[PDB]
Amino acid sequence: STGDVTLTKTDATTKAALAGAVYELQDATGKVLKMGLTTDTTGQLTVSGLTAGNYQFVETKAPSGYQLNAAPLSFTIKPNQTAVVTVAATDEPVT
Amino acid sequence: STGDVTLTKTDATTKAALAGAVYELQDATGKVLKMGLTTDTTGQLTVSGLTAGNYQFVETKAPSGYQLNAAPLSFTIKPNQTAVVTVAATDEPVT
Amino acid sequence: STGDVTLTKTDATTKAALAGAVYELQDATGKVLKMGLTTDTTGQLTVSGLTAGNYQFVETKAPSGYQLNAAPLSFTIKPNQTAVVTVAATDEPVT
Amino acid sequence: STGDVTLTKTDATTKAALAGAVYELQDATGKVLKMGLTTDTTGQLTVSGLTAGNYQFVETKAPSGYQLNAAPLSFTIKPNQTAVVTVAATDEPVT
Amino acid sequence: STGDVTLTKTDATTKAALAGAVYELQDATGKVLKMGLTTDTTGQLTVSGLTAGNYQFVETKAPSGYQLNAAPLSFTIKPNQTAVVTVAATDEPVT
Amino acid sequence: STGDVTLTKTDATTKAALAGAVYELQDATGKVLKMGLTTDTTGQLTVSGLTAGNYQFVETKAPSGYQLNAAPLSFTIKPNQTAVVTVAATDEPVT
Amino acid sequence: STGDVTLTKTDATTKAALAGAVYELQDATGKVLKMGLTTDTTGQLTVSGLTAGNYQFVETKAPSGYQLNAAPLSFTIKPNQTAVVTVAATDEPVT
Amino acid sequence: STGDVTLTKTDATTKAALAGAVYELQDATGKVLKMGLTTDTTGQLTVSGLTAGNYQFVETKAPSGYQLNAAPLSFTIKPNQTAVVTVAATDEPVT
Amino acid sequence: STGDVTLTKTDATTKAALAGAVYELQDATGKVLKMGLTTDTTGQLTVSGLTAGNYQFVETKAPSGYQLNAAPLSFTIKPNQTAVVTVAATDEPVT
Amino acid sequence: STGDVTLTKTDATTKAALAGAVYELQDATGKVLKMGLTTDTTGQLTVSGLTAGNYQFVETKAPSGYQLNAAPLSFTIKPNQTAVVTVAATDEPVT
Amino acid sequence: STGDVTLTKTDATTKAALAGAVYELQDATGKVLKMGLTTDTTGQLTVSGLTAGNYQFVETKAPSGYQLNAAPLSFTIKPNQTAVVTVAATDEPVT
Amino acid sequence: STGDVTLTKTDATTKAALAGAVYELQDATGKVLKMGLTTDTTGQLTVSGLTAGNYQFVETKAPSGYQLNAAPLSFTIKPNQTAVVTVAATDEPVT
Amino acid sequence: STGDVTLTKTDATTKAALAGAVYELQDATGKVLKMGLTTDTTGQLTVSGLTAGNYQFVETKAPSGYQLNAAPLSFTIKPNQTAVVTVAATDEPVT
Amino acid sequence: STGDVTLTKTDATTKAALAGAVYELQDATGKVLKMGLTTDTTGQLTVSGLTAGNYQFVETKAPSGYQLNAAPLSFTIKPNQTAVVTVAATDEPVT
Amino acid sequence: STGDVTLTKTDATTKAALAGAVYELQDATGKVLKMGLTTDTTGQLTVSGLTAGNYQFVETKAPSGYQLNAAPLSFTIKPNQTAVVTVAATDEPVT
Amino acid sequence: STGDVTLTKTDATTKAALAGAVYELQDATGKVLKMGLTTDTTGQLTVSGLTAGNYQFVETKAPSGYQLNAAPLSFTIKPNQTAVVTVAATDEPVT
Amino acid sequence: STGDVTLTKTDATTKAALAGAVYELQDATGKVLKMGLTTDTTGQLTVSGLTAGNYQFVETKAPSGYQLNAAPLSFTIKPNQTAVVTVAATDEPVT
Amino acid sequence: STGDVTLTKTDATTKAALAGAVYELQDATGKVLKMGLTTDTTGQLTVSGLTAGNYQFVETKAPSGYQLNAAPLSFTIKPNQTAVVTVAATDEPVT
Amino acid sequence: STGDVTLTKTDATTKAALAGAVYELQDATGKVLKMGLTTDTTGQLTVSGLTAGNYQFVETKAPSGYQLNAAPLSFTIKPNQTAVVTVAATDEPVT
Amino acid sequence: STGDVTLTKTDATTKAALAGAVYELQDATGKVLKMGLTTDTTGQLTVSGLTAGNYQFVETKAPSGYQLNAAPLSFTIKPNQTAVVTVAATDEPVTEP
Amino acid sequence: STGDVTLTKTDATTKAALAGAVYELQDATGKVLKMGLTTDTTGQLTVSGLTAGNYQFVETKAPSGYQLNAAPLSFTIKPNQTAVVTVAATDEPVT
Repeated sequence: STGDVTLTKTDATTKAALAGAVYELQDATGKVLKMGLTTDTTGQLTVSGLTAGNYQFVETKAPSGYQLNAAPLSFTIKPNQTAVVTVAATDEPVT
Repeated sequence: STGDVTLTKTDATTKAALAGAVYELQDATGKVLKMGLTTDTTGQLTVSGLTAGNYQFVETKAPSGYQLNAAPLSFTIKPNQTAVVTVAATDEPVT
Repeated sequence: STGDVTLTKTDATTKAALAGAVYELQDATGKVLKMGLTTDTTGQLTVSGLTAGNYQFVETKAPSGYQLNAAPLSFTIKPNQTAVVTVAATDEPVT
Repeated sequence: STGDVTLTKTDATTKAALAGAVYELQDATGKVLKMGLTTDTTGQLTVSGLTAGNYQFVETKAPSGYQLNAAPLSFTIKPNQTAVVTVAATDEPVT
Repeated sequence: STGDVTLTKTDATTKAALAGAVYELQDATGKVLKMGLTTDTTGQLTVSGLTAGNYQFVETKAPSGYQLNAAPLSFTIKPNQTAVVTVAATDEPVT
Repeated sequence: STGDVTLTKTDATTKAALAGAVYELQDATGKVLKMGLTTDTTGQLTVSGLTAGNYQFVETKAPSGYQLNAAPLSFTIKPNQTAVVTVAATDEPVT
Repeated sequence: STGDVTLTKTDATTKAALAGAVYELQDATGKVLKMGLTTDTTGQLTVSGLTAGNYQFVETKAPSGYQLNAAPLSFTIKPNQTAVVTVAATDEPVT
Repeated sequence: STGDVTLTKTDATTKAALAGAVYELQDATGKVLKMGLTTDTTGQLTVSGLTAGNYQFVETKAPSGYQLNAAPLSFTIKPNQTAVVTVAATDEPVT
Repeated sequence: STGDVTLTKTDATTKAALAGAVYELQDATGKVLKMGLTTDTTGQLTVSGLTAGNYQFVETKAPSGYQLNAAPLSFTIKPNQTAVVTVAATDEPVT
Repeated sequence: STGDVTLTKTDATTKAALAGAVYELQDATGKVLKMGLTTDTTGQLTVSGLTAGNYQFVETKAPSGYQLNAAPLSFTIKPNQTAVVTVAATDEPVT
Repeated sequence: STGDVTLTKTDATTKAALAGAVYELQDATGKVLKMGLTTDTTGQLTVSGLTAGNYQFVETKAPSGYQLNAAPLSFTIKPNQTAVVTVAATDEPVT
Repeated sequence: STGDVTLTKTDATTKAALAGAVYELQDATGKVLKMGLTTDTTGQLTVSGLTAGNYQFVETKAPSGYQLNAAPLSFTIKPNQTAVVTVAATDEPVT
Repeated sequence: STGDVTLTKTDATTKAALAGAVYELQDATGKVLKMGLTTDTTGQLTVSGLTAGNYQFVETKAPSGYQLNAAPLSFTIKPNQTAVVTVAATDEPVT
Repeated sequence: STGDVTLTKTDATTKAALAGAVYELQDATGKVLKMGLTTDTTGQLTVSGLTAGNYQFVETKAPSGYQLNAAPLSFTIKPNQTAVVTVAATDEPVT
Repeated sequence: STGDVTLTKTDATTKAALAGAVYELQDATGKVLKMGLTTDTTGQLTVSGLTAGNYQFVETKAPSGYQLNAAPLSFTIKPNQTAVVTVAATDEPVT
Repeated sequence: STGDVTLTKTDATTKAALAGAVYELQDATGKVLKMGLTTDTTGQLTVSGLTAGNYQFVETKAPSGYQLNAAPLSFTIKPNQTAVVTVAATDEPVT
Repeated sequence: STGDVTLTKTDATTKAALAGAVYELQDATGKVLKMGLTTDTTGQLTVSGLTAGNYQFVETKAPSGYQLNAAPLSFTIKPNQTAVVTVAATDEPVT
Repeated sequence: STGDVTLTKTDATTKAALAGAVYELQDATGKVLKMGLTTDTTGQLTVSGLTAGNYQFVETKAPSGYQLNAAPLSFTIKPNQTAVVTVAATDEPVT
Repeated sequence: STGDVTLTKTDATTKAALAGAVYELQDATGKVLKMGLTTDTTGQLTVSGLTAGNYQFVETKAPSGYQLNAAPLSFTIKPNQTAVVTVAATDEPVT
Repeated sequence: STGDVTLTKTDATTKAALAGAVYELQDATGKVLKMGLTTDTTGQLTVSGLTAGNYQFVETKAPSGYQLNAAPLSFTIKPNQTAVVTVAATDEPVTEP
Repeated sequence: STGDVTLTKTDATTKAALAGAVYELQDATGKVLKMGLTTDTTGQLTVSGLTAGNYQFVETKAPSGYQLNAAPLSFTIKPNQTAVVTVAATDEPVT
């Protein structure tokens, strides 16, 4: 089958959702598979229909007022996955 | 708060709208954030939900019969912006 | 056979769309054919069903806070036009 | 109490309808009351809600390929008019 | 290819539409092809789907209060006709 | 103004409605204005939008099993008519 | 099986339909079976679902301006009737 | 040309509407034209499409618990009546 | 408070429903309150909204091929009736 | 429990409905509770949702052409009222 | 070809419809073919799609307040029958 | 016949519409016929269905921030009125 | 009892359907009963509601580019017809 | 800028909502601005579109079975109000 | 931001709305910006989406029967206007 | 789970479907579980939602013109059955 | 591109449409491409989406009562064919 | 007339429906008229609109796991068939 | 049966509705039955379907900016209660 | 259980979809089971509800302008298959010598 | 002109469609124009709106269980494309 992943983006200090954070989806080697994935006003983005494997999200643009953190957020889609994989990303306000 | 941008693409000599021009969206450093953005039959493409910041469009494929010009088309999304940012791009016919 | 034209109006400094700019449509000799054409909140106005010929838009009232610039914006409707002709006008903020 | 008027525009040699002819509505003294009235693909334009009075249509732009004829086409809206007034204008090909 | 024709009927002295005028459609030799074509309250009748050829309308009953004028109103449907042919007939009031 | 007329067609001996009776509509001088007017399963046909004047129906084909009777059935549309004119025609069975 | 009957009512001198004429439906012995049957603006009334038999309509109130004529209007509903029975009644204007 | 009449029926002592009162419509000579007209839960019945004339309602069955009063309730439908005629009947409780 | 009554009509020998039987509704003294009540193809007719009282149905025309039997069919509407009163009438075939 | 009241207004000499009569609703002591209640083209006005009690309507403007009669029209809403109370008011034509 | 049957159930003393009476459908030998058939609030039940033959209804539970009477109610479905067979059943109140 | 009236309410110094202005409608003698009539966000209130006569509006509460001006605003509903009567009221800001 | 006929028109050399062929419908003696019957873009025209009898189609205008051929195409409508009657007509290209 | 108020009416002893309580709305000086405002079956009445100011509700008729209490229930509509203002009124049962 | 303006037009002597009055919209220097603005049957015309500024309406054709008065009717659209601006124009009947 | 069964009934000699055959559903011991199951015009009946087990159909009334054959038609519903079980029954015409 | 073909099947004697005639579609060498193509109650069958080429229909079963005629009915689908190709097939009645 | 036929396919040992069995339809001499008829998940296939005649089904591919049995299954479509013809085919599981 | 209760929460100083106040429902001994009941933007919460009994609301969290007051608000649901029970709750602003 | 199959047909030179190519469905021995299966404007035809087995498509008419190639295109429907089987056919453009 | 392309992805050994294969779209020189294009459960992906040119798909992630093969799959979008371009890609199972 295929499976789905949801990322939720927040302000690290208030835990409030952030719209407009931009991510790449990479495979576990770092190869960019999708780009321009952007959080909505609930702080969420979802990618559906991923084949099983090891992936990572990498932030490419932080929301205005926040520091970019390009550290990969790893996740695995399992074979015959029956529930969404759902990862939490946070952003520090700029100094 | 996020903002939107519309690009309108024409034939430089006739000012007629061109479909099928392909663009990247970069940040102001040239980092590619989105790719494959393609004009419709009114010559327009729109990107919605951008966080505030400085951006630029770069043509990656000209419509058939036209010369590619990859010079960046700059624009800024302002915080709390209340109106769409629009930009006009043109293409020289092959000759 | 007729063709359509769209004008898009912006703030020259921000590239943001401006509503409420008023234009005349003139022929190429300056004869006024239509008046009171007013941009909407995307900064656009469209005139449809024009016969082929040489025309020009002339601003008759700038949006509040902008300088009037009545210089003509030329365009041609061609006899077998298959796409809208689509022109970009800008406005300088006052002072 | 108001009345309506329709103008139909043709090629004088083929009697075929012409789109894109542009007209002024004047009162019988020549004062311009409306401008930019444009014929559609059935050759027609209509003005509704006119008060009783003496009026005339004046061509301001002929369809491409046709000669301009600015001779006024007179008509009267009568006080309790129950039928549309409906006038025929023609255009000679150029040369 | 077939084409369409519209006839518009008025009172010659007021230019107002007349309903209830009845017409034959004849070929150019005078052979009657259709009969009983009657104008509506906008003064119009329309025949669609005519093959290319030379035709003429002939009035067979004038609206009540008007003089019958059976003089043929000629028109031509051309091959691959793109626009309706649209003719204007008038009626003089009796005595 | 125009008026309407309805014709109702029966078997003379049973008073039952007959479908498929065919009529001409003529002016009072006998000139054919419409033809092929055919009664429905309630025995009725209606012509609407007639100008005021003197008219007559003439049967051109009787329903199968009935004798043709071409005697004119006279009627008048009055100016500013406010009710349908509604005439009754009968057919004798063949003997 | 049952059958239907329609009565149409006119002014004898103009053949125009009359509304508001009132009728009884009787059997052929004169026994009243229904009363108050009133013509509409097309001069019509209809009775549906009658068993086979011999019947007659008898006017009980003529429309205003017209003379009452109570002579029975006979008709028969036949056992396997396939078409509506339709009868024509007329009224003379008062002197 | 026809008019409408409404009758409203009440308990004379409480002015409350009564359902189920039964009435004849007669002409002004007493001839019965309609019977069985029955009031609804708002106390009302309506007869529409009456020709101009002099009429009267006669109670034929009072609501249970009420005394029958067959005194005629007169009304007139006028030739070009523009408003409903609307009459009030009352009923006395028994004892 | 009012009540409803349904009459069902059959062929006495087959118990099959009969359409087109005509009935009067009388009060218990024999006064006719409604006439022309006609059974449908399920052999039924219903009178609704009757005030409480003693009533009777009287056949006024039997369906074609059946013998008339005018003997009254009594029923009572009760003051706080909560169900339809529902009576069965039969008809004998002729000869 | 609340109840409803309907007033019906007529011309006393023709029994025709009058629109535009204006009424106050007062309690039985004369205290005004509602004002401006105006009859419609059926001559009616309705107040719903009244608590049980003793009330009266008082006319405050008679229809044009009619004499004002401010005499109170009394009515009572009873507890657990099951039927609308429905009163009849008349107006004499002036002079 | 199949046919339908309706049973209508009343209180013998009031002729009011009874809901909730329960019936078996037997063939004419008394063999039970269907059971549990229950009257609705109009006192009716219908069995559709019966092959031609001789049948009988037998009450198996009387409505509450009524005596059970299991005497068969006979009926026949005829081949090609065109009308519903109806039967009337009654119930004696307990006393 | 009845007529309608519309009142439009502005700030005297800006001509901008005011909501929430409250008015009485009085007859020409000052008798209050309706009260509590309140302007909407377009500054308008409409009363429909008035009988012909002489009336006046009297402000009873000015919009917050404005001075109350109780001077009557007179108007007339004419018989067979064909257009709304439409009056303009203004309010001075508090100083 | 009436019947329908469908005529299908083609180019004799290609068997492709032709639009705009014009036909008269005559009875078997040549008397014209309908005229102006025109084929559509599937080459079809249908006449419905014909009484039983013998008829013939006679071309009165061939499609542009084809030769007129007025030879009759005969057909019979039978009583109680259950299937549409069909005829095929061809047209030779002009030489 | 206007605001809304909701009044909720109850039986003081049970706290159950009461329908049919009638209120005036006054300004803070007691001037009557609206009358006839009646509570519904949830005990509620709402007035919307009030301009800012101080008001009071004054009962003018208590629900049947309750004592009238005309003491004012005061409230303030503030400028730029964002929430409905609410008041609770109670009614004592009569003794 | 933009704002709207509505003009209402009346007969000065009756305060009745007038249709068919024609206006120009000018800037406050008198430059014509729109023409042909025509009042509807409520006497209204509306212009929407104007930028902030000073404007004036100038009548160009009075309704039939009324005197032209070309005096400018001034108004201002303010920068953050929240309500429609509404102006009242009147017309004197001809002598 | 549960499973479904369909029985199809035919005339043994023509293989045509028979409506109106009546069946019992029994368990494999002969205990009657359902009765009155009747074939429709496609000769079919279906029972859904049967628990797994051994069952049999037994005909209780053959269609009119056919011989009853009460021989059981056995079938099994299996656990986790994934397709309908679907049995064929035939009927011999009577001698 | 592709094209479509419609076959129409008749009784050769009556020209009545026949349902149920069965055809193969073959190429012009006789190779079978489709089989089982069956005419409907308008006597028609259509094959859509055929590539250009030379084809033939061959009857494989005539309707009951008609003789089989397997003679090929040729037709050609042309490249960029714009109209349906039709063919007329016929059947001799059996004797 | 035409008729329909349904075939139902089962596993001979379980009587369960089988999907995916493929059949030819032949006439009774073995000539193949249709091929590829495939059973659905209820085990059924249906051919409609067959003309009267003698036919047979022949299995061309058994469902996976079952033995092919090409023995013809005969059936006849009669003239004026009123019911679907329904045949039962079975399959033996492979050993 | 059951009954419903609605609580309305205000700011005690302004009487403005407050959202977000949180309540327990307890029986009259203090036992907690429901918790987390939260007022909406009309200041309301409703509990439906309560059995008869004595209850109390207890505030567990006041809206931000207000002081908690945990005093119980008693109410009783009566057997066969017919109207909603309401209670008014209020909150002191913080200082 | 049954399975579906889709065939897509192209011009071999341009890879454009071709409408109007006609196919037979055969079993793996060559027995014709269905005929007349015609590609649509996206070049596709689909057969659904096939029992598990070994099958083959055989072109019977190539689109106009192309050469017929009746070489069988083999495919297998598996028991309980869960995805459509989807085969690609192509056609050489012609010209007569 | 723009054109469309469809890619279909299978398992090379079974020819079964594969979901979740991911592709780049590159121009003919290898320049990446779009990325992240993923096949669905029919094995397909489609890109629309491509300008004329030469492109290639390159696999970036194979479905789980399959070997990545990044060899380009080339295609041409022609000007004025009238048919979709299709390409077939296969994947080998991992060893």
